[PDB]
Amino acid sequence: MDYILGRYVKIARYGSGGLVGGGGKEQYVENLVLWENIIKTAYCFITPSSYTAALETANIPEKDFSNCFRFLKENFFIIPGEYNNNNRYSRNFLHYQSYGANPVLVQDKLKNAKVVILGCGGIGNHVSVILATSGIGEIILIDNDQIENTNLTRQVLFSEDDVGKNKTEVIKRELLKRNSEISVSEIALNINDYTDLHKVPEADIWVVSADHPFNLINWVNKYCVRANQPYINAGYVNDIAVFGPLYVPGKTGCYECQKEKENIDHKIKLINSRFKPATFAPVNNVAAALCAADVIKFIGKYSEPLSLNKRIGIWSDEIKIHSQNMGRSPVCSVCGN
Amino acid sequence: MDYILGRYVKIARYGSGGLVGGGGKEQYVENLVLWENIIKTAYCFITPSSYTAALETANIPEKDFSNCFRFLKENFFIIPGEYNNNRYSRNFLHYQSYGANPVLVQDKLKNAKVVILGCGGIGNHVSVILATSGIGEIILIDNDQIENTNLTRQVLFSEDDVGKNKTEVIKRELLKRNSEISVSEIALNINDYTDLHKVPEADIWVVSADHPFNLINWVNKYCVRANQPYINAGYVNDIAVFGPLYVPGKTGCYECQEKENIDHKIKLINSRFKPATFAPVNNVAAALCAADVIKFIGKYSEPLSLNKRIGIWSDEIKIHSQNMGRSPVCSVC
Amino acid sequence: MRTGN
Ligand SMILES: [Zn+2]
Ligand SMILES: [Zn+2]
Repeated sequence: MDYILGRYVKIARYGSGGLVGGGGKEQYVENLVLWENIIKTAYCFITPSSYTAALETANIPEKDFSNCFRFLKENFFIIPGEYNNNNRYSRNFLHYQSYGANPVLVQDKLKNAKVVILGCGGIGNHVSVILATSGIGEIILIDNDQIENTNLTRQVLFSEDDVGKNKTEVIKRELLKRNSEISVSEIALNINDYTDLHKVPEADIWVVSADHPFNLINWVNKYCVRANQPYINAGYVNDIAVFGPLYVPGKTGCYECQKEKENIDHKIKLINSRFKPATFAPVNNVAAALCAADVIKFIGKYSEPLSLNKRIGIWSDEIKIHSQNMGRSPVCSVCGN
Repeated sequence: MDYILGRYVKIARYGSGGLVGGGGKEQYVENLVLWENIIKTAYCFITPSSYTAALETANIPEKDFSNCFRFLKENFFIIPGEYNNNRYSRNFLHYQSYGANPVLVQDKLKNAKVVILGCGGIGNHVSVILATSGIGEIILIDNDQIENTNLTRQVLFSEDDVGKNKTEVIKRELLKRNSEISVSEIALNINDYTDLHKVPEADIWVVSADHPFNLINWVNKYCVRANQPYINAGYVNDIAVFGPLYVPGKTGCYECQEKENIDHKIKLINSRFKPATFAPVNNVAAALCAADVIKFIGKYSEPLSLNKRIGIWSDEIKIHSQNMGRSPVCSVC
Repeated sequence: MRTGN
């Protein structure tokens, strides 16, 4: 029944009292008397100790030490001594610990996971490297396209030489070169109609990032609603990084839920058919990173993925993030009544 | 004087009228008729045409047309045909969407020298983005060897690289992706305020390193005594962070805005600190840091972190910036 | 933010 202060907690005299912990969990306590007692209690836990073995070394009243202990424990500033077991994924461990999770356990869930990356352009490139190096067991690369030179902007795993080769091929080569303890596989396919979706295997989650055709997302959705298959969308609209929704069968809203005359209508169609995204690495990467963060959480099960029932957008030309509601609707034409 | 519609514009029927543009420029138009008129004039520029011409082309009232033209030109949905000319091709629509001549922006970048003071997580990511975007010369600064525990964030390193010098590998991997760029390495680690002098002069310094702790305070004060621009980037566990971007005589910096018993425990506990790394957070901070460098050097748009330290949460939907503009009462400026 | 990803 040992507890130990996590190495990720930093304290700091601030304002009247002080700060405890860093990041999203940072707590500000105004009462100097209390803040100081928390510091004294935490100090007693630097070495794996039990509640009592720690109180004995404390020079404060058992009542206070107790309130300080409760503080530290709920915010996960102190965690079970067992959660501290040189590994290649050692870095990620502190992260999981900070969320009250068991590193080992989490890592275990990732290893037994199978993830599918649909469309290996800019998004699937970054998502796959994050997932691969984080410990995802199997990755299925689904893309029947070829590397060009103009692709060397957001596709971080490619070198010019690779030009002419298959994306799915180069990614695997590059993924294994970074983590040989996982398995990668390719599927020469390109979702053209709705029928092609049957060609994609079953898996913990599907990362859908390719943007073609216009209503590709809509078929992946439709299909996945009936296939009870979890999936997450990612991409961008020019300068806006976008990720989500993260669809989960029976516990979340689907893409369609919360959803031009004669000559003008043809003009609309011609201008759009003429559309080509204004790609930009920074935007592509923000979208990929946050998408991957959500896939690791959804699978690791230690914190709530952000894009559950939401389509999130992060701007690049202004400090702004905004999410569109996509919660379950009983009145849905895809998975409703 | 020819004008051409951008490929990055999109349109759709929505609510009462429609949407024109995608991304931050996306504007909703109420008047269904004004919408329809906007697409009608935009239609005359799928293929390049001058003002006068399009006018004698589209059958819309010279009044309504003029309005639609200016609208499209001001939002940059329509640009000078000359701006529509390559390796950095996919980046041209981005600069075009901000009303800049991609070739000129692509040129400012080619003539820039960027220094990456820290080749770990942020360094790796910032470094590959600048290189593949065209930053002409990049100075990689550091004195550490690749480890196994690093393959988690340093997207450039492989298992077969473990042990080698970071700058050595980052440099190889960069030239491998953009063979027309000039990279270089300097085996150095800032251990004291006197180490900074050993760091070259450049358009901007990407301060990624986070050791010692008070390295950013050191750099702030030094960069002011060298009139050197720098942008800090990193993370506070699960919160990505980038900025401020310091620009001599234009913005502010990291300086503007005794009970011995406890202070002991405090120091002892803080010395055991270890950051709670997470690649997603790392990547976001680096992506945005790089977007700011590319903008600062390309002048086509305002960097987001000018006078500001931005934070992007990861366990919560939230972005927040701590303003810190110029200030007189400072220990550096 | 009102179109494809
Ligand atoms: Zn539904
Ligand atoms: Zn100052």
